[PDB]
Amino acid sequence: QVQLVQSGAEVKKPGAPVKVSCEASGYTFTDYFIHWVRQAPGQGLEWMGWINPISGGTNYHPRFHGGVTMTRDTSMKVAYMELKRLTSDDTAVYFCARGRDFRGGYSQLDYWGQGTLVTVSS
Amino acid sequence: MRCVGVGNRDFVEGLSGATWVDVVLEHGGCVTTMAKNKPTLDIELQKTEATQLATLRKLCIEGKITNVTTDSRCPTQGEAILPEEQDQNYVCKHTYVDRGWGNGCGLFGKGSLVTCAKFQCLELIEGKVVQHENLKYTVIITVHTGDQHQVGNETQGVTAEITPQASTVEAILPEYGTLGLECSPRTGLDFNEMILLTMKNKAWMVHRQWFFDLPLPWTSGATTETPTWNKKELLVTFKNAHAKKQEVVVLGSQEGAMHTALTGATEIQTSGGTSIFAGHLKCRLKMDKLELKGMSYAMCSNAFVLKKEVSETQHGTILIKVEYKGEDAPCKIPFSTEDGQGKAHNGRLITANPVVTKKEELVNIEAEPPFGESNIIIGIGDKALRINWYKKGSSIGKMFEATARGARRMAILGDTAWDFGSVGGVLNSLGKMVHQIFGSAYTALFSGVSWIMKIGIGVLLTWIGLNSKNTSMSFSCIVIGIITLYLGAVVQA
Amino acid sequence: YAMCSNAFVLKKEVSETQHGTILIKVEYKGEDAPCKIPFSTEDGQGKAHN
Amino acid sequence: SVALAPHVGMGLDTRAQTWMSAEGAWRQIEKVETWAFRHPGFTILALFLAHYIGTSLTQKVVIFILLMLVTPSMT
Amino acid sequence: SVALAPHVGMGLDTRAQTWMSAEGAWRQIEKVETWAFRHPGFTILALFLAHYIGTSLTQKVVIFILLMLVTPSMT
Amino acid sequence: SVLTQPPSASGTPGQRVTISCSGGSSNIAINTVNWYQQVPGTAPKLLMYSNNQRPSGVPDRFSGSKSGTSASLAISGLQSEDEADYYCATWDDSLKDVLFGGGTKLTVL
Ligand SMILES: *[C@@H]1O[C@H](CO)[C@@H](O[C@@H]2O[C@H](CO)[C@@H](O[C@@H]3O[C@H](CO)[C@@H](O)[C@H](O)[C@@H]3O)[C@H](O)[C@H]2NC(C)=O)[C@H](O)[C@H]1NC(C)=O
Ligand SMILES: *[C@@H]1O[C@H](CO)[C@@H](O[C@@H]2O[C@H](CO)[C@@H](O[C@@H]3O[C@H](CO)[C@@H](O)[C@H](O)[C@@H]3O)[C@H](O)[C@H]2NC(C)=O)[C@H](O)[C@H]1NC(C)=O
Ligand SMILES: *[C@@H]1O[C@H](CO)[C@@H](O[C@@H]2O[C@H](CO)[C@@H](O)[C@H](O)[C@H]2NC(C)=O)[C@H](O)[C@H]1NC(C)=O
Ligand SMILES: *[C@@H]1O[C@H](CO)[C@@H](O[C@@H]2O[C@H](CO)[C@@H](O)[C@H](O)[C@H]2NC(C)=O)[C@H](O)[C@H]1NC(C)=O
Repeated sequence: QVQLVQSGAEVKKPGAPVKVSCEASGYTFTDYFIHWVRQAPGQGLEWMGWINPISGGTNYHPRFHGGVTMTRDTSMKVAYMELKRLTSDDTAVYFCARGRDFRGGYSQLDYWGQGTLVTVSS
Repeated sequence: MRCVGVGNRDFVEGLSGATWVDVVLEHGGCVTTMAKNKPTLDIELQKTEATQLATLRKLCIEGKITNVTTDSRCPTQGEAILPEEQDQNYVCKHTYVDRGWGNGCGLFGKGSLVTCAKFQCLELIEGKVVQHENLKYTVIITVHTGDQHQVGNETQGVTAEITPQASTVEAILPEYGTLGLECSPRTGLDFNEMILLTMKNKAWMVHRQWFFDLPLPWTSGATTETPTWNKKELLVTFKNAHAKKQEVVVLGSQEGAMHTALTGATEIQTSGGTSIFAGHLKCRLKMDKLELKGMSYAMCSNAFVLKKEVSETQHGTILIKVEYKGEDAPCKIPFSTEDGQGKAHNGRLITANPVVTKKEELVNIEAEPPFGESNIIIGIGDKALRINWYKKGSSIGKMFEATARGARRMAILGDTAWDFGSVGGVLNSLGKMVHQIFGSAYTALFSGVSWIMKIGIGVLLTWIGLNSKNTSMSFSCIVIGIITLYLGAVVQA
Repeated sequence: YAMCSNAFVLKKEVSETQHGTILIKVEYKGEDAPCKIPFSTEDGQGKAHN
Repeated sequence: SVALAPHVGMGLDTRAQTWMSAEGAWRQIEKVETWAFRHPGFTILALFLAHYIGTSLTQKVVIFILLMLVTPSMT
Repeated sequence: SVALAPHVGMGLDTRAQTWMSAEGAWRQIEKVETWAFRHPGFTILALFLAHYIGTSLTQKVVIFILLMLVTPSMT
Repeated sequence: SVLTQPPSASGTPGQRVTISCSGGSSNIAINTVNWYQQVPGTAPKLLMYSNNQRPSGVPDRFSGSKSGTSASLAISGLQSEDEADYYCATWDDSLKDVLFGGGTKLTVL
């Protein structure tokens, strides 16, 4: 059975980096993306970047480029992700999803993670 | 007035005896046709909407392998076939492998080996033939009427749709009559030899023979899931690990190499309709029925005031933006250009007849003052407006730039460049015939020759002409070499 | 028959035979059905019937 | 591959700027220069071949230029 | 990178099969041949250029072959 | 270009549900549309693993298609379980990113 399980719910104050993780097992990790989707509380779903764990290339969303970093760490099959400077606005739940390599599979996501909710307040 | 500040407009000052004047319309360029009494207007071709394209020859720029099966046999046992070899989705190659004891059989030598691998296309590109019936040309005819919001407006103007069928449309100007343009859309781009390949959201015009020549796996393009790709071996490479074994590779995505491959093909916008922005077509436009509005209007006594400072076009034509202060709703602007410290009439009026339609709005008068110092008068009374202006130019320089522009047109249009402003003279016909024959011979030779190689060949021909005793051959080589230098210096557009 | 007094419309694009000959497909929108089709070939820049 | 046969020289020139005109105008010359700079010895070889095959100076320079042009592009 | 500069001229070589040797061996010649077939007038132009510069048959032949190898490749 | 979709609702008897995404000429027109179901409080589920193709289950209650620049998810009758937040996702090429819909709260009424 193939599934993605997150690091677990985390809370931090504004201006503090947070490193949300996503565990992968059951399939060939290098053959599929991790699309790291985001969802604010009671807001529309918003994709924000995927990485190719076979090579490590990262395709950030234009909004989140530079503000976030994603690492593949294929040794443990764990697609980490980090937020450089977490702000009060960016409170959400960060799912990690599996997508196919080709163009028809760029935008199809199966076996999402539960999502690490990150609360930001002083 | 639409084609003012376009930067590639070129005037057509002369009207023919039969009142038709022939213009070649380019997308980037402009044509402001004048006449002795007809209202001047700047025809400009918008676009060439192409519809009902028929896709054909889908091309794989990427691929995938999935299954790979191998089967090898011993020396002097024949080739080693696979049950998947007969399948139409498997690509595979025969290779000899050295075998012997410790490898399967007694006899020592080289044994056949086959590795067949299924092929899936993933991303693909499709060349679309343009249906010549559905090809459509839209051309704007803006008239110099001096509207306040018309000085450089791209929206204002009456469009006239032109197709290979019914290529003669009489555009109905608002109050200037009907301009009957008789355009020839079959002598434009030879769209029968251009097919519009599309990669994702981008499309290009590529020569059809070149499209058929480029090596990529292709299929019928019949919107069928899981097609069969002819010549699918181009996206797979089989490599021998020394001589032990055989491996297949998918050879990655050829999208960047395809972007590099079409490094000279002009680009189309495929968003919405497949609108082609490059090209041209010839128009013989009849100004028989144009009526100059304001021919019956009277002059105006009240003074004029210019709202904004006077500017100069790239082609040296002045342009005035003036508001009437009178109480005469219809009007005819008086206009005289006085030479420096004297009285004369040596400056033309590029706008045919300046008329105030309403006192509330203001008129955009455009003019072509003579070289050097000049004084321009708008009002008719003693309180007439005085627009002093000085034109930095030399008539010899204007002649040189006109020859340069004509050479640029000739280096692109080719045979039809002689019809850009053809009044109908017999000399133009002879020049066109000579140019057509010479250009056919020339494009027969230099077709497919890069710009740097054109420069090299032209320099070589010029050197040969400079060192040839036979005067006829020397002159021929000098002329062809100079022409080749010019072409190779302008060709890569 | 007489000559047609009304216009024509192209129903299929003209094409060139291998021998240089064009073919024309027109439909006559007029009431006098038995008629003749006026047909003059105007040359380029001149009305010569070539 | 397909990139080796660019769409250059086909008689479809128009007033509009073509795709990658600026880069593709000089990619070939850049390739030739970088090959002639990374492999200086072939300059000596081509000079020898041109000298021993070119009777006149113009023939010598034509042969030398053609040799220094074909080899980088035949790589 | 661009295919214009393949890694075929470097001195490094070995017993093992190189990457895409089978195709890359004749890829350039196939491109030259297909360009020559597509545009046959330049054969006439190259014949003229070789005939008006090559005094000896060796000179004419070498100029013709170099000129027919450069244009398809330098495009 | 950003593809959009409005929030909709329908009664428990499944007359018809028309839930449409209208994208640009670069995202929807050339890329397969993918539909997602999100029951609130849970990770989204891949409702459509391609254009007009279902991965598993819920047949004829979830059936989509795209024609030109727009895509939609049709039905032959809804049920009570079909109340969730729906998202259409396509891979844009001009922006070169995966675009998700603005959201839609389909409620069984
Ligand atoms: C490059 O372009 C992208 C858009 O294509 C820019 O992303 C923009 O990032 C800002 C960051 O503040 C977003 O503003 C935020 O909008 C939300 C909307 O709810 C609001 O709640 C926040 O308070 C904040 O104002 C903006 O929406 C976003 N644009 C989008 C998503 O379309 C990016 O910043 C650009 N890169 C730059 C300017 O360096
Ligand atoms: C190109 O031409 C169009 C149309 O000829 C111009 O649009 C026009 O713009 C003016 C003002 O910018 C509009 O005038 C309006 O008049 C009313 C009268 O009270 C006033 O209340 C408004 O505030 C406004 O001033 C005019 O309606 C409008 N015409 C249209 C939209 O058809 C355009 O400005 C010209 N130039 C360019 C660069 O597009
Ligand atoms: C090619 O490989 C695919 C998988 O890579 C094979 O698909 C198998 O299909 C059967 C049912 O038809 C499943 O039970 C197997 O689980 C699939 N394989 C895997 C690895 O999941 C396919 O059989 C192979 N051969 C052909 C001719 O397609
Ligand atoms: C190569 O040598 C290995 C071991 O030296 C051979 O494997 C042995 O095979 C015999 C008979 O099949 C077994 O009884 C031994 O237990 C094996 N030893 C191992 C596996 O360590 C092998 O057969 C030889 N030949 C080849 C072609 O591999």
